[PDB]
Order: sequence, then C-alpha cells, then structure tokens
Amino acid sequence: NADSLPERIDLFVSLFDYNSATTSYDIRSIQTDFPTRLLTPDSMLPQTSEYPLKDIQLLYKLAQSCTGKLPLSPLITEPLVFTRSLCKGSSLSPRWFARSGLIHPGGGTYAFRYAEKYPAQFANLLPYMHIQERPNAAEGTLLYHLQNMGEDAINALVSGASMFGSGSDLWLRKGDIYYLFNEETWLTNANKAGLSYSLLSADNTCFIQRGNICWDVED
Amino acid sequence: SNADSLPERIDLFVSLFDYNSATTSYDIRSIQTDFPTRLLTPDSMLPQTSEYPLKDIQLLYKLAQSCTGSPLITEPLVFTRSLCKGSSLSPRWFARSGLIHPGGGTYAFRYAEKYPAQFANLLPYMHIQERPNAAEGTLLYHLQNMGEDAINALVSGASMFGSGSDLWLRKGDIYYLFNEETWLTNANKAGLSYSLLSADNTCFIQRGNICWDVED
Ligand SMILES: [Cl-]
Ligand SMILES: [Cl-]
Ligand SMILES: [Cl-]
Ligand SMILES: [Cl-]
Ligand SMILES: [Cl-]
Ligand SMILES: [Cl-]
Ligand SMILES: [Cl-]
Ligand SMILES: [Cl-]
Ligand SMILES: [Cl-]
Ligand SMILES: [Cl-]
Ligand SMILES: [Cl-]
Repeated sequence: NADSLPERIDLFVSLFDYNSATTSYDIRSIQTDFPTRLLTPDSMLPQTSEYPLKDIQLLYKLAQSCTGKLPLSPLITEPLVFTRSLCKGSSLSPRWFARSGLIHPGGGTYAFRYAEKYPAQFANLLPYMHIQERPNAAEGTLLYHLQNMGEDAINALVSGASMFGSGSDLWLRKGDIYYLFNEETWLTNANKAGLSYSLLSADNTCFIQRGNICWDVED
Repeated sequence: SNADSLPERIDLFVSLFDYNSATTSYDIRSIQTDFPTRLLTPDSMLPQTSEYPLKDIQLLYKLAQSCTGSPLITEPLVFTRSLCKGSSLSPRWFARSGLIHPGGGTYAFRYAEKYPAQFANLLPYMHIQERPNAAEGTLLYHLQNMGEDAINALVSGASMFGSGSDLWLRKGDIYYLFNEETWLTNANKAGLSYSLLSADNTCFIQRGNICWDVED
C-alpha cells in the first residue's frame, strides 16, 4: 500500500506493546541520578572550547609542580580551588562536588581525580563521576546501557527524543518512561510498517574539507 | 603524482594557480569592515526565534501595528517606540546597535521603509539581501549570490571555498577568484576530485539517532 512516511512511523510505534518491553526507565529518575555533564562523552576530553588554552595550561603546570603563577580568572575559580586543594592536601566535601561544576578543565570529573589521590573516597564520590569513569556495570542495569551508548544515543536520550537506538536495543518514549525493545521486535515492526532505517552515521560526512569543498583522490 | 597524499595533492592544487592571472581580488580586512557578519549570514533575514522568547517577538509585532501598547528586548524596544514616536534615528545609533531586528531583517531597512529619504545613506547598515541587486563584477553581486555555506566559509576566512562559477582562494589577506574551468583543470592536474557541501545526503526524516525511509 501507500501510507505517508510520517504515518508509517506512527504505525511502527503503535505496533509495540509497552507492557512487553525488556525493561523501562523513568526519565525523571535518570535526570536526578545522572546529570547531563556526567553522560556526554565530551566531558572526558579537555575542555578546550570552554576555557582559554592558556588557563588550562597554567592550571596543568600548577598541578604538576604545586607552585608558580595562579590563573585568577573568574571562569577558572573552581578549577583553581580544586587544584590548590590537592596540592596542600585539604579535603573537599561531597557538598563541594555537588556545586563545583563536576567537570575538570583537563577532561574528566573532579571526583574521579580526587579519588585517584584518595582511593578510599572512591565509593562515596561515585555519584559525582562520569559514567565512563565508574566501574563497568553488570549487564541489564541502567548504568550498563548508559556506558555502552554512543554520543548520538546519549544526546537523543538527554533531549528526550521520541525514540533512539543503542546497539541492539530500541528505546521508545511515551510520557516520562522509556521502553526498551530488542532487535527482533525492532526489525519485525519496521518490516510490518514498510519501513527501513539506518542509524545516524558519520560515513556520510567528508573529512577532507576546505571551506565548503570536499576533496578526494582521483588517479 | 600517485605517491602524493590527499593533503599533498591539495597543496599541489593550490600551487598551480597564478595569483596574478586572477579574475578579481578582494581584501579580507576591507570586507570585514564594510560588511559585518550579521549583515551577511542568511539566517539574519529570518525571525530570531532562537535569540528571543516567542511571546516577546509577537508583542513586538503587536506594538509595531497599533503604536500604543523587559531587559532582553531593551535595544529593539527602543527602536519600535522610536519608529512610533517619529524619533528620527542617526547612523551612529545603527552602527552601535545590534543591527538585526528580532523579527528578521535589520533596523535600518525597517527604518528606511517609513522614511524612504535616508535609504541611500543607511545601506551600510542593512543586510545584503535587503539592498538592491548589484551589477555583475561587483563585490556585492558575489556576496548576494553566495549560499549559506559560502558565507560561513568567507566569514571564517577559509583557505578556499566555491560560490557559483567562482573559486575563492585565500593567500594571506587577499581572496583571489578563479573561473570554473581553471578550478576543474588544476584539480585534474593534481589528481583530485571535489564536490560542494550538499544537503542531498542529509537525512530529514530523523527521530533521535534513527533515520527513517520507505522500504522499497
Ligand atoms: Cl502524513
Ligand atoms: Cl599554590
Ligand atoms: Cl582528605
Ligand atoms: Cl575526602
Ligand atoms: Cl523525536
Ligand atoms: Cl512522549
Ligand atoms: Cl584534512
Ligand atoms: Cl601528507
Ligand atoms: Cl580551510
Ligand atoms: Cl535528503
Ligand atoms: Cl519529519
């Protein structure tokens, strides 16, 4: 038959039984237990687009020697407080980690770096660490699915998309609940609705780009 | 040659051009002063729905009709009441304001539609799409025929970009324009194939990270 592409997507969604899902998660529970900065993969990388590079460099060299020039910019206030606390050896309460901003300018979280110096505090500071910094969770748990999510799946989850795919699981949103279905159900209902799909891939993007010109070899 | 890498072939491609044999040349430092970025980007002609609350955009449109009637709208609220109360504005106010009106376009274009006398003296503060179509060969003609990608490449000062039938090559502070045949000839000499950034592969039926399509 001939149903419109938006109508075939709605038909695809209506074929699912939300009570037959593998598991389900409440969006509000995810937002409460996992701040966005602890899910996005870019938080693990140096924050070279947030801070001036000189301040990241001044902070790095200050941490290596615990002496020298202090970056006193207001943007680097909390990273400076964290850096000088590790040097002298003063303690940082869990309340400080809750308001500090979580993410260190060099990549990663304050809590993980603090736990590397004080290993006994690792368990108590886990709620303030990036999901990639926490131990590998057991299969079937929420943290397991989050740790195996690519950047596209994370952004779709954070933005509350109607649906997204992560590995072999299809996530469907209805209200404040995400319902997970396996690959076989995803393929079956997409085939019943006369639909084909592909995940968002960088294979379309050209990586040899000058201005608005994509270059390629041609012998 | 065949042993040249893809970045090496691009350098060979650029070296094949005679910068003295260019069709025309423009100075970047002069383009930046004569044309602010907000007057070149095509999205400035559209309503600034990503910069102001939509309720605050409609209320600005309601007051513009019936001239009776916060801090995020401090500057455009001055313009709307100046338009209503007939307070003729100065060009120094345009060069100091944000130029772009929240409902799309520029302040100088809306101010020149009520007062069509100072229209010629307010062109440097209007968008290139609002100015009349320039004649071929002029700088404004090339700018008015640039797509969204060519505009961003020019503003970013890219090493090169293509716009229509011209190839723009940057050598320091000067952009040199070459014809389509010269572009295609030197690319073939360097063993290169090229294409413009296109949205023909961009997926517009997207739900999350899933791109949907009709099964054939
Ligand atoms: Cl439809
Ligand atoms: Cl110190
Ligand atoms: Cl301690
Ligand atoms: Cl502690
Ligand atoms: Cl969606
Ligand atoms: Cl929903
Ligand atoms: Cl490259
Ligand atoms: Cl190379
Ligand atoms: Cl470039
Ligand atoms: Cl398309
Ligand atoms: Cl759509």
